[PDB]
Amino acid sequence: NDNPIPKSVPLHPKSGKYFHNLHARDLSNIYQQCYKQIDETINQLVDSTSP
Amino acid sequence: RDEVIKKKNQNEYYRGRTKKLQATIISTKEDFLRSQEILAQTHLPEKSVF
Repeated sequence: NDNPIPKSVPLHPKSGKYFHNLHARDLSNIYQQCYKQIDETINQLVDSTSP
Repeated sequence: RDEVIKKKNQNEYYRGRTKKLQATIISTKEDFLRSQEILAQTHLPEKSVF
């Protein structure tokens, strides 16, 4: 209506290219680095405190 | 973490120096015992110097 701007259209193969390209950016390396850091911090704290 | 490891190494060579000074003071106490052994014999000056 009015301005010919449809709300949505069916997917196109050219648009399918970008749809296949779109992905959620990963945190696996970040999460594993954080886990290793906190684990080694705990291990250090195990004997760090004065007896 | 590296600085904490360095400070642990600091604590432990300080412990090594503590053991070394404990050895020094046990040696000093043995010297003190030898001093008492020397004290055992009186070496009194004569009663008639003057």
